[PDB]
Order: sequence, then structure tokens, then C-alpha cells
Amino acid sequence: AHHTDCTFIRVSGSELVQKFIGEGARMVRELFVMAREHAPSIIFMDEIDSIGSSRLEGGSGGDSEVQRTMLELLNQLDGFEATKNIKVIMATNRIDILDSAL
Amino acid sequence: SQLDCNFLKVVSSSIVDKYIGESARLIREMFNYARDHQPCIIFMDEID
Amino acid sequence: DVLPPEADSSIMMLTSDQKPDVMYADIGGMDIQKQEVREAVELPLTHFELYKQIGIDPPRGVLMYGPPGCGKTMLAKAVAHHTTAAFIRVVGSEFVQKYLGEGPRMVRDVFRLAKENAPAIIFIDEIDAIATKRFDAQT
Ligand SMILES: Nc1ncnc2c1ncn2[C@@H]1O[C@H](COP(=O)(O)OP(=O)(O)O)[C@@H](O)[C@H]1O
Repeated sequence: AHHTDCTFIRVSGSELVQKFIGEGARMVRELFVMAREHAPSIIFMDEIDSIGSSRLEGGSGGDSEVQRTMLELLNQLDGFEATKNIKVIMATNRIDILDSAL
Repeated sequence: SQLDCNFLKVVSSSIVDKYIGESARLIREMFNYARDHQPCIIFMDEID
Repeated sequence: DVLPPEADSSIMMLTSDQKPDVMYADIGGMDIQKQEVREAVELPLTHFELYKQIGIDPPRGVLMYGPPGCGKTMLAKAVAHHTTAAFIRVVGSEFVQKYLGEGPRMVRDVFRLAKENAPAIIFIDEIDAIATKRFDAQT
């Protein structure tokens, strides 16, 4: 962050999680839109077990909305549109708990 | 029957909240309420 | 015009009018712990130049560790009373709330208030619920 004049953009772990449904994905979409609006940028998602881990079988037996946020982030990182000049840095202990997609 | 006569303060449930701030506010509100009159004694029942 | 800072509705910060009533003399002879907690919190704050002149970057976090009742909370109240900076005490139970995300929001807001109210000392007491291992949850 301190040596590169790109435009660092932070995101903690438990910060894209919002109680109201969908507000945990509109935030990610706005994040990437702001990044695209800001030219060369780098995002350092800090401990990312939060919006991560592995998809759990749904129902009333596990978390699902965090799963939708993870899906939104995944799609925006590599989806129908090819993001240009945006780079992401993800740091998180326990590499073996993340999902097979991220 | 003692020189209190002020007993009632129907149970105590409204002090339930989701943060300590609202509980402190309600408890000082009731404490001032008790301070309003002669020795006031607060029923605390109706808890689950 | 610009009005004074406001919006301190959820003000858990003591900031006078709720301070505990204990000096460093209602605690009975916890000499080693008293000295250590002082040198951890109180000393770095007043005699700041006493530290940089050695290149230390004083400690930023201290734990409490003892049997079920030994004065842990009492020394916390005492440090809070004999202090110059703010003090916010939030038990490690008001964090396990119902609506999802509303949990970590409380931590973020607590630290934001701490940073926005000058030097501060944050006390998380009885934090034994949310500290326990990893146990990668499959649930
Ligand atoms: N050495 C002591 N001096 C004065 N009071 C004490 C002492 N030890 C225990 N107490 C009283 O016993 C209580 C125990 O508090 P404490 O053990 O800190 O709570 P916790 O169970 O969270 O550790 C305190 O409120 C205090 O009033």
C-alpha cells in the first residue's frame, strides 16, 4: 500500500456481511464499480475466511447469505465481463477451508 | 404495610434490549423514578 | 456553520458520571499484577517519552487469567477510574446477537468510537465465549 501509487482499497473480513438480504452483494458490486472508476487499483481483502469457506448444503442448517456474497465476488472477479487493471490480494489463515472456486 | 406503600412496579421485562446502552438508559430512568418518592421498592418478577 | 461533533447515541463510553468507585487501594496486595498492568497501560500514556528513548513501541494488549473470582474485574474498574483516557467496557456476551452480521458490526463500531474519542482503553471482560479454537465449522 505504501510503495505503490495505484489506489489501495481495503476490505476487512466481516465487513461485506450485511443483515439485510442483498446488501451483502450490492456492496461488492459497488466496490468493483468504484475500482473501475479509479483506474489502477489493488484490493487487499484481509482475513477472508469470513466471505469464503466452502458452500454448505442449504436449508435451515447453515449460512447462505454469506454464500451469496461469496458468489457475487466470484462472478465479479471472473465473469461475463473481463475486469481490466484491477488486482486483488487475499490473505487468510487456514488455506484448506476456503472454497474450491476462490 | 410498612412505611413504603409504594410497592408495585409491575414486574421487569422492558429492560431487555440488544445493547447495554438502552438498558442503562431504562435502569437510570427507573432509578430516578424510585428517587421520585419515599422508599420505593421495585418488583423484579415476570422473568422467564 | 459547523456544529460540535454529535451522534454519540450508543455511548457505552464512561466519560464521567458513571465512573467506578475504587482507587488503587481497595485491592488487597496484588503487587506483581498491579505493577505489570500499570506498566502495560498506565505507564505508556503519561511518561511516553520514557519509552521512545529506548525504542519499545509499548505493549498494546493485556490479558487477565485466574480462577473464578480473584479481582480481575475489580482491577479493571480501578484502572478505569485512575486514568486520563477514555474507557469502554463491553462484555464478551453482548456480541453473540441474533441478526447475522450485527455481531461484527458491534466490534467495528466499538473500535471506531475508541479511535474517534482520543486515547482510549477498551475492556472486553469475560471473553471466553468467542475465543475458543477454530474447529472448522461444517454447520
Ligand atoms: N483482593 C480483593 N480486594 C478487594 N475486593 C475483592 C478482592 N478479591 C475479590 N474481591 C471482590 O470480589 C469480586 C470478584 O471480582 P472478580 O473475581 O474480578 O470477577 P471475575 O469473576 O470476573 O474475575 C470483586 O467484585 C471484588 O469486589
